[PDB]
Amino acid sequence: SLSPVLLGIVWTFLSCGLLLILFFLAFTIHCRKNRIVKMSSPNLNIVTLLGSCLTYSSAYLFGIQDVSSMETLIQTRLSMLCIGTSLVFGPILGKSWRLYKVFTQRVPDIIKDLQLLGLVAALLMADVILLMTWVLTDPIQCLQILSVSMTVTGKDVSCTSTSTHFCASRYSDVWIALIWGCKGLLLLYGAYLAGLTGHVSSPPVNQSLTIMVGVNLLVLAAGLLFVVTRYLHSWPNLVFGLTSGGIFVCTTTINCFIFIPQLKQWKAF
Amino acid sequence: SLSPVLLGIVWTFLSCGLLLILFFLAFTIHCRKNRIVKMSSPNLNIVTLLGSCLTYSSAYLFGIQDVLSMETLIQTRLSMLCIGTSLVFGPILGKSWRLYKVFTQRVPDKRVIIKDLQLLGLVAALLMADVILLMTWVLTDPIQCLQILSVSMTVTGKDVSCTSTSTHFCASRYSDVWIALIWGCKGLLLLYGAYLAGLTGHVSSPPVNQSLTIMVGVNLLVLAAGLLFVVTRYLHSWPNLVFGLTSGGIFVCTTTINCFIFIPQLKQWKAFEEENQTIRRMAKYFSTP
Ligand SMILES: CCCCCC/C=C/CCCCCCCC(=O)OC[C@H](COP(=O)([O-])OCC[N+](C)(C)C)OC(=O)CCCCCCCCCCCCCCCCC
Ligand SMILES: CCCCCC/C=C/CCCCCCCC(=O)OC[C@H](COP(=O)([O-])OCC[N+](C)(C)C)OC(=O)CCCCCCCCCCCCCCCCC
Repeated sequence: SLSPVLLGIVWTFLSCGLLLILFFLAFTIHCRKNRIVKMSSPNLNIVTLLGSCLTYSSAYLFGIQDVSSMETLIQTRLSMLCIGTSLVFGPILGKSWRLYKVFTQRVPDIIKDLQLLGLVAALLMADVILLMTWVLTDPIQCLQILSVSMTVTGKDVSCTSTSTHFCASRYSDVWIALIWGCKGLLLLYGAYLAGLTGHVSSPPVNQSLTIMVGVNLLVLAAGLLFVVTRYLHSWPNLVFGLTSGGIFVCTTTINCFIFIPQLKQWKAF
Repeated sequence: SLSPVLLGIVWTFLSCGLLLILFFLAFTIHCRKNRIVKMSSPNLNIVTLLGSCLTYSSAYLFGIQDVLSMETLIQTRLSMLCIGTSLVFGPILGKSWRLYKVFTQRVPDKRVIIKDLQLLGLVAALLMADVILLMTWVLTDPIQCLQILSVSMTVTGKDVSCTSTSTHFCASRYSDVWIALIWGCKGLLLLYGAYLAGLTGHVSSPPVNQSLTIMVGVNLLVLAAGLLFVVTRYLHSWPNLVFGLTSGGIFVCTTTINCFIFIPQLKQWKAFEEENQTIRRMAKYFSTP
């Protein structure tokens, strides 16, 4: 039910994004000893690229329908998106935290990359258990619902026969609210760390505009995509295109604000 | 309908909170010319307290059941919740923005003139966004109280079952659109508030600096909003639980915000009242990172 032209346009855009991701990964894995790239924690950024490619793969996985294994498909793509945005937004807050600590606590007077990776791993483990409880307690079982409903609002009586087919959990709002809440608290502390590391250093090493535009875009994208997924599900081309577009714009935007200053500073050196 | 003991304890707690708010209002009006209250923004504290009493009245109206036009009662409780939240979280952000501009514009001459009328204008713009969103919600898709009886014959992967579900809910037809809109606008506002709390993290003493109150309030706001949305959506067979949880969440959030705003002012009011020999008595209030 998906038009081939829309599918091709989306796949080409996501392939261009993935090629840019691979180019960034090669740049940050080759120029490790360069002063500019080493100043911006090159070993942490590999986690960001892995999260970015995971999100792009999930955006691809939104592009297939029509298989009784749709449930596994939706669970894999949603869990992949969750783990991907977790891995994207981990190291940015970690770098901001380390920059704040070396700016503040060094004045009265050192954090290694392993400590920030441990914080990132704890955050991923939280995401893993929060997804495991969802996939174990109530699955995303697809059911064919046929029902007749009588509408009596107190002034008129009418009857409606609805045959609605959808794929959703028994209590989907609990899981979306809890994942929303955990990610929102994370983005709130990220905005706090962005404020703390405000006008502290150069944008190649100071991640303040990057995290702010990423948090704002993540909030607006999540709201818009949840709205267009819940209500206008009878517009499958629109839902697929908007979901893939939101994921592509977000992932590319954060990755570009992370790595464009690095390449700009490397061009002059 | 609702249990009388829970209604009594909720009303008692909200009355105690409202009397606390009126006491803070009396202190702000009385000692407005005290040096540390003047170094805070008492006029903006008036707006914060007005939002606080609006959301306390919202929590009061959450208990009004089996009386009405209940569809209008839902509108008039949620609208005043949203307006009160705007009026509470506006002036704090304005004060933090003034602190950031005062302490990070260290240029000779060119002194910053940010009068209180500018910040009341910013709060008015935020409230204008609030009222246009609420007007669109009440005009396009109003909440209607509808009772529907229905039967559903669902089929699973291998089994067929039939359920006769009859329910009565009073909710919008496009409810999640309005929830996403208003929670999203509030979310952008509170994320910019977290940014301002970060920027002004070590800018002054806790009487003037509002980093901790912004961070605590924003975390409690997200937690309360998520929990109350879930328990309102999925627990209609437990009216006492949802009423108590909503009232307690509103009371806890508003009381912690107002206590965080006003308790250090009351603590440090004495130290800048009688002697006031030099401005060296307020040296931590001129601090910087
Ligand atoms: C770093 C760049 C990444 C940014 C990308 C952010 C965009 C996310 C949009 C994708 C999610 C939309 C999918 C809608 C749910 C769905 O598929 O339906 C199945 C169902 C919801 O069904 P439903 O409600 O959509 O339709 C049924 C309607 N009915 C009335 C019948 C119930 O989902 C669930 O079962 C619950 C599981 C939750 C999955 C976790 C969400 C993943 C989101 C990834 C972003 C994480 C961080 C953002 C959090 C907030 C940030 C502040
Ligand atoms: C400064 C401290 C303030 C603390 C207050 C924070 C707590 C807020 C709890 C709000 C409780 C909502 C009550 C739901 C009533 C209801 O059922 O209406 C029916 C509908 C939804 O119905 P329903 O889903 O709840 O039940 C019917 C179930 N059924 C499946 C059949 C639909 O709600 C709406 O339509 C609301 C439209 C939007 C109005 C916005 C309300 C204002 C919210 C508070 C101000 C914003 C502050 C929070 C933002 C923070 C962001 C993280």
